[PDB]
Amino acid sequence: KTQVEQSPQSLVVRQGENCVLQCNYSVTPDNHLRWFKQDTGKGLVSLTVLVDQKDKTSNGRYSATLDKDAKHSTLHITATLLDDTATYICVVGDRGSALGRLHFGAGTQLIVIPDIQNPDPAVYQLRDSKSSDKSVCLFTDFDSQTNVSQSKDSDVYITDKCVLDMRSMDFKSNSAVAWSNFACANAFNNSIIPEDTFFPS
Amino acid sequence: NYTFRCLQMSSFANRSWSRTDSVVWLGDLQTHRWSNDSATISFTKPWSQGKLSNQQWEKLQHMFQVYRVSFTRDIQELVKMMSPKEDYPIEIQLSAGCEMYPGNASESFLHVAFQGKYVVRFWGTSWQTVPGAPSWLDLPIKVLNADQGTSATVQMLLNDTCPLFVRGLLEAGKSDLEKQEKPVAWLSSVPSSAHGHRQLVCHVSGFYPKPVWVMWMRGDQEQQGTHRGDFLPNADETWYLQATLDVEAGEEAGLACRVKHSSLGGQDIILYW
Amino acid sequence: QKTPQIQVYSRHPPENGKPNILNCYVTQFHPPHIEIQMLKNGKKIPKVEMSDMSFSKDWSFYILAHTEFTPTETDTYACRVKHASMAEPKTVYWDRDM
Amino acid sequence: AAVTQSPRNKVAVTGGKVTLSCNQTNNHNNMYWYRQDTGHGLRLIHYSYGAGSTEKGDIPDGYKASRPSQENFSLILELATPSQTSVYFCASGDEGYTQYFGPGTRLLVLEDLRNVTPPKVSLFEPSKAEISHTQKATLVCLATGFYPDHVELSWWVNGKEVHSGVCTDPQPLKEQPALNDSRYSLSSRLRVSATFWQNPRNHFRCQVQFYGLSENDEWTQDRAKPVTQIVSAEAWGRA
Ligand SMILES: C=CCO[C@@H]1[C@H](O)[C@@H](O)[C@@H](OC[C@H](NC(=O)CCCCCCCCCCCCCCCCCCCCCCCCC)[C@H](O)[C@H](O)CCCCCCCCCCCCCC)O[C@@H]1CO
Ligand SMILES: *[C@@H]1O[C@H](CO[C@@H]2O[C@@H](C)[C@@H](O)[C@@H](O)[C@@H]2O)[C@@H](O[C@@H]2O[C@H](CO)[C@@H](O)[C@H](O)[C@H]2NC(C)=O)[C@H](O)[C@H]1NC(C)=O
Ligand SMILES: *[C@@H]1O[C@H](CO)[C@@H](O[C@@H]2O[C@H](CO)[C@@H](O)[C@H](O)[C@H]2NC(C)=O)[C@H](O)[C@H]1NC(C)=O
Ligand SMILES: *[C@@H]1O[C@H](CO)[C@@H](O)[C@H](O)[C@H]1NC(C)=O
Ligand code: NA
Repeated sequence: KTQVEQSPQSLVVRQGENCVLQCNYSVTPDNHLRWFKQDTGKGLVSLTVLVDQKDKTSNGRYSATLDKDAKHSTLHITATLLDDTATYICVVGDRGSALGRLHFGAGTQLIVIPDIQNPDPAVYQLRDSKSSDKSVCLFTDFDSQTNVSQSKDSDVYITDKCVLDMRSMDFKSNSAVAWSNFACANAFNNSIIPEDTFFPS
Repeated sequence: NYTFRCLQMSSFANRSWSRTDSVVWLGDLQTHRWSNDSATISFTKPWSQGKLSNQQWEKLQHMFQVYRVSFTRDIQELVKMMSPKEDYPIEIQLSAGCEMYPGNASESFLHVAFQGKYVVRFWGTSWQTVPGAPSWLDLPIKVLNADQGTSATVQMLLNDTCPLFVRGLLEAGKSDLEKQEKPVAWLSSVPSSAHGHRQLVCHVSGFYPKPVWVMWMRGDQEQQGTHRGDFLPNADETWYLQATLDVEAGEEAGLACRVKHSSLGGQDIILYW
Repeated sequence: QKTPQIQVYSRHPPENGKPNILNCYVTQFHPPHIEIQMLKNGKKIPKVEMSDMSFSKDWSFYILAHTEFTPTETDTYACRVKHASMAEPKTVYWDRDM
Repeated sequence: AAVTQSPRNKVAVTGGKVTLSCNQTNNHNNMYWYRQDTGHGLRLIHYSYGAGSTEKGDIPDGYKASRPSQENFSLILELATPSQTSVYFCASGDEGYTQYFGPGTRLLVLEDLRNVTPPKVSLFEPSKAEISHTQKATLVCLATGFYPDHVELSWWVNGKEVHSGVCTDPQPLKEQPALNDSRYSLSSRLRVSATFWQNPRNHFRCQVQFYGLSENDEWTQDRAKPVTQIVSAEAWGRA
């Protein structure tokens, strides 16, 4: 279909695992090949550029190979972190000057599942800063084995899980939010939640 | 000493239409042809591959195949870049090769003409304009010189590949390069801008190699009025030349045409009118 | 635009009734787009062979056309060239005496 | 070598005119416009080799390019269509092969603007139970009732944006998934230490930048014109 093909299309890995991303192209000539990282809704960050017939580069936890004879490149990520969650894009430039055209791959989507060391699953109620009759229910501090299901009631809203990173404390936590127009004890009934989940009051 | 010349002619009629055709010469003998219509370079002699292995030739040809497509797009882009300074139609010519000297000496060249004027060469490690070239070419030169990959390839082609290839050609093509073909001569006459003058013509055809001596003579007297024309090619890779002499009507008797050529082995041709 | 020079000459000494080769050598022209015809009695000879176009030191183009022919007393032979540098086609006749 | 794009986000209607602008102060001769669509690599639309130069790329149809100066290269959608919903990237470069990319522009072309509505934003203060159990305090921000889904949610403490301890839902959810032009909700969390939340000198704000109508967009309905705007909610820390 296209002159630059990436594999896998997408993959899910756990924090600390390595992974390898592939780029195969038919572009001729092949002056250089660049790997970009693109975070969700963000721009293109260059990781490395490979220029030699048989080339190897590195940049921190990123390393890459290029074999121009096979028209093949690999990007290796060592010891994946949460922040590696992104699309990785391969691009081949067909000239060593501005007369070149860029040939873009469609990208590989990487998801990295974070390590939650000390889980403390709980459901808390939070009140609105203005009219304190309004509230939400916060299901937080569960490990990444737990799945959050959408609500059975269509007048109850439940978000997907979401991991935040308190960087200065080296602390990550999962959370989901539920609200309606309803109690927090019943909010996540449609989800299989840990049995030792803390419900205060 | 033999000059090896790769001659490229590229015509760009407008933004879409172009063709590139190439011929290759070792001295005055054609060794290759590459028509726009052909994917591959054609040998025009049995020995045109020289002493290159099939793998070496295939690799060299591949490089040229990539070059031809790439060159075409680059010119089209350079035209866009300089717009509206330069417009179609455009003719680009390249003359590239090496001159071979005794005992491993050689000099390589790569000259580029734009609309029939020599403007650019490759020299040392980069493209440069030559004296008399227009200033606007400074931007194309800058862009071309940004391409380190092309610079490395061209340096290798000119410095290494060309002399090595041609050395092999001279060995492989020895018997053709050193061929001796005999001239045949014949005489004729016409009136030429004359009150009562005539123009005798001595025709000499089929000789190889090029060096030849042709003189009108009365006895031992070399007629100084002898005017020899240009060397004209025959289709069979031999040469044609005619030597004229403007004389007075009724003074043709006694005149002869003498032809000296390496192929005759001292036995000159003498044709008496 | 430089104007094409045309030279017409036989390969072998011309003799009536004897097969020969007629050459038409077109030089010193540019741009390289050109139409070359070899004529017998003002009519286009078929199966005329063309060399590959090439160019000289001075960057002007040249090409050699040639065809089998048999000279006679009566038959005329010519080379007709059309090039953008000329308003009308230029015709040079084979003169065996020249 | 930096490159900027404006706007960063745009909601437009079919048949309307849209101009995407790119600026670079690198004195680069060469500038390039691409669009990025799911399942495709970036594709070249138009490019330019200098002021006055515009050249067609691979997919030029429905776009006009304009290079009024060395600095500025514009992509003009004379008659916007839904097929032009995309993320647009500009790049610049000199004679070298490197193209330096801008941060991108998100464009949504709607068939009609009748359902465009800005968010309500509510800030939910930390549970005293969480504080005693974890010595941490999670604030929750909720943006509700907005359409379309072109919003940017950010957190601000004492007038400076914070990223640490933040996570925002990857996509807005539909409030009425049955309906064609459902309004959306979006939630975000900011988690801080209890002592940080307990500090009454700490001013917390959740801000939602909403992308909607421009000044020159026609509005025929009685309700307030749903223009591009910020909606926010705030709270102070407390012992
Ligand atoms: C290391 C990274 C790999 O990428 C590299 C490279 O970095 C990539 O950028 C990409 O380059 C591709 C082209 N470059 C090339 O193709 C390189 C080769 C250039 C060769 C130039 C040779 C010119 C003479 C050839 C003409 C004769 C052809 C007849 C062939 C028959 C040969 C018979 C056998 C003899 C061969 C051996 C001896 C030859 C000695 C010359 C590149 O597009 C060049 O710019 C093409 C044009 C070069 C010539 C420019 C002439 C100047 C023109 C000036 C115009 C001004 C007017 C403007 C309006 O791909 C590469 C692939 O290797
Ligand atoms: C290739 O040889 C050149 C010098 O040779 C001249 O240019 C060639 C392209 C060819 O036309 C020859 O016949 C010419 O005589 C080398 O160029 C020199 O490179 C050094 C450093 O690399 C530089 O300091 C000199 O100034 C260059 N010389 C000139 C005259 O400019 C070139 O390095 C050779 N490359 C390889 C890979 O062998
Ligand atoms: C000279 O050769 C080139 C290369 O083969 C021709 O360009 C190709 O034209 C064909 C048919 O028109 C297209 O399908 C290809 O896309 C072109 N190839 C490339 C590499 O672009 C060109 O048409 C030829 N010129 C003439 C006058 O015949
Ligand atoms: C381009 O040039 C060719 C050859 O001269 C000509 O026949 C043709 O009309 C031109 N094509 C276009 C698309 O302008
Ligand atoms: Na809380």
